[PDB]
Amino acid sequence: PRQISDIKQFLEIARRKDATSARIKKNTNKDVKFKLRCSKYLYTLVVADAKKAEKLRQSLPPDLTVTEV
Amino acid sequence: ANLRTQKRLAASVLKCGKRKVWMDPNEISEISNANSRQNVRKLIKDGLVIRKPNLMHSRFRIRKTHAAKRLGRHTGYGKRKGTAEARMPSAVVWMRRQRVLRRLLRKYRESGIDKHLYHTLYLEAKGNTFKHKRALIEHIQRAKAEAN
Amino acid sequence: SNKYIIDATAAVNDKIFDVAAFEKYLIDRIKVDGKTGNLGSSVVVSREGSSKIAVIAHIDFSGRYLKYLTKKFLKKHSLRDWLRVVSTKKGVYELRYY
Amino acid sequence: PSHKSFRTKQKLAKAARQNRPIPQWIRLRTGNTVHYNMKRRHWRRTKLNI
RNA sequence: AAUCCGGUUAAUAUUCCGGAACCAGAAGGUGGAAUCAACACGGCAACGUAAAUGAAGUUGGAGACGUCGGCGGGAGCCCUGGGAAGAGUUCUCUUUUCUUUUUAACAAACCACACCCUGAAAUCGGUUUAUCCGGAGCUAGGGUAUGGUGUUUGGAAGAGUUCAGCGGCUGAAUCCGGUGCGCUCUCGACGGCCCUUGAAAAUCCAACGGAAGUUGUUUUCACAUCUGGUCGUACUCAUAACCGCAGCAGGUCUCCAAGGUGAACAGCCUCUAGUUGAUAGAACAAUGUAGAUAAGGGAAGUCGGCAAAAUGGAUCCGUAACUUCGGGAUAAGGAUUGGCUCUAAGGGUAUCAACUUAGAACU
Repeated sequence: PRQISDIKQFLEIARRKDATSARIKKNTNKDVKFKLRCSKYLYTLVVADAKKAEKLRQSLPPDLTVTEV
Repeated sequence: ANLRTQKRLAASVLKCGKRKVWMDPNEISEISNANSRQNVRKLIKDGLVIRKPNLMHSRFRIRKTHAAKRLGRHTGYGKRKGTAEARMPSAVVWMRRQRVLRRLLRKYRESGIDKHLYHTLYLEAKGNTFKHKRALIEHIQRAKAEAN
Repeated sequence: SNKYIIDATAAVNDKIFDVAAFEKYLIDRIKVDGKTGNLGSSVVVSREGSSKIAVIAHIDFSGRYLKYLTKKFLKKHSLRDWLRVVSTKKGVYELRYY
Repeated sequence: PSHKSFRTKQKLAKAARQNRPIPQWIRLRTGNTVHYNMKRRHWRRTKLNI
């Protein structure tokens, strides 16, 4: 698995056709994990900020399959 | 009647030994009906199959006697079954001693004895002198004080 | 600083144990620094309402020890069979039947 | 052992198939003189020796 | 060449299921990099960087290597101080006794004996447990390389585990640390030993060489794309699955290895796991097999001290003839040993960690 530290990188990989699905994981420390299943790697972005979390979630392309915890 | 198959399944499902598996002796008919791992899991959920706690192996006596032995108990000639070299090797004692003397030795050099004194008090430290850290200290105190 | 509850609402409803036994047994057998009777200002038991046992401790002092002391006098009063101590929330215990 | 050759498993498979009782309708045939399998083998008692 | 975790069956799992990777091969594609100063730059250097053409030929490396001994590092285990969940105990005592407190491959970032640079060292210094090192450049100072079974994060808490409810579901917890002549494995740097010096090859990489060579050329760079046959796979591996004619007290290679006592993988006892299997019952006659003990004597027994007994650990004292000088030697002979309350030293940064010896009483 790969960790992505850049939000726009996460969007770019999500835009790429190899992206298959996305998971949003809400942890007990109010930190969210945006995980993106690609052909080769599970790309994970750890967003500790709430406001950046849902603007990213609405930033995700509508065609992509986003799934709850 | 026979519940050997049920016991082997219960041990595997509960992740313990068959010695730790307990079946309600008043539910033999329903346990015998349970023939799969789904059935055994349902029995464990219902409480008809229980993993028993481990046997008791308390270390209370062991902790108490080790607390006694650190103060100097049970350490007389009537309790020593190995040689002095076996119970505490002289190689370990001298290796610890050399490390202690050398660490303090270069500590004084970096603090401010010099190179010549450090080189003299080192071959002497290797030469079985300075039986402990205090003895090396007193030698350092008398050295360079008789000189100055 | 740290704050603990021992709920006994079922006990006081059914006359199982009373406040006097709760308070006196706690005071008598709280092992603060290995001694009893030295509660001082560090550990004070200040019950509110006739259903609670509240212990305020200014030092590390475990709810497991509260559960320890509770189970002691349930055994002394010889009805541990019908009463057990269960934790509900952080530092709060209470008494359950079968 | 667990490590087998394919040739061994074939011989073992045929040995297993030949180590079976006789069908019952064989015993009812006209002119039948066969009642029980005279070539039966047990795994402890007789070895295949392959 | 390259696979891990969790789950799953009545019986199969590194093979299935879920999730997460990896290897090799192949083609072209996308993004970037070199190039009209054809085949990149930086660093005094060790060498570094995401790339950075290299034919024939030659050469080098890896693969690829004994055994022993201590030393240091890591991992698991053991041990341990608190917290939290249940559970055992509770005449009395015990802020306790026990259990559960878990984190894989893989991915990224991070991390100091050899080497380099300045400088020139005797009043010689540096330094290991172990005496090696230095005008063939020490010490010191600053660098380079090697780099996980380390740390931080992804995987990944949603899993697994523990508990509390509800009729599959809902709540919690799954925490913060220590320690070592400990154990197993492993790694590092060394030391010893040999009239003993302790495999090959397939594969893989590199160098030297310089053939070729506005578009076009290259690109061991980052990405996506596709594929991976055949056979083995149950189970036993043994006081019942093997070989001894047998469900035979025999034999048959090897891996894992908890706590206490103790020098110890000894014996004895226990935890996990496993088993409670080996015709039974009742009686205690002779003889027997297997263990014990015996007054006084102490080898009178016997072919012969055969069997048995006696001695035995550790500490201190003491130790002959003889000798190939190495031994003899634990020679022979003496003394001492519990429990408990104490001090005395021996380490690390006022304070922490750790068994190891010397006494002193009292009993």
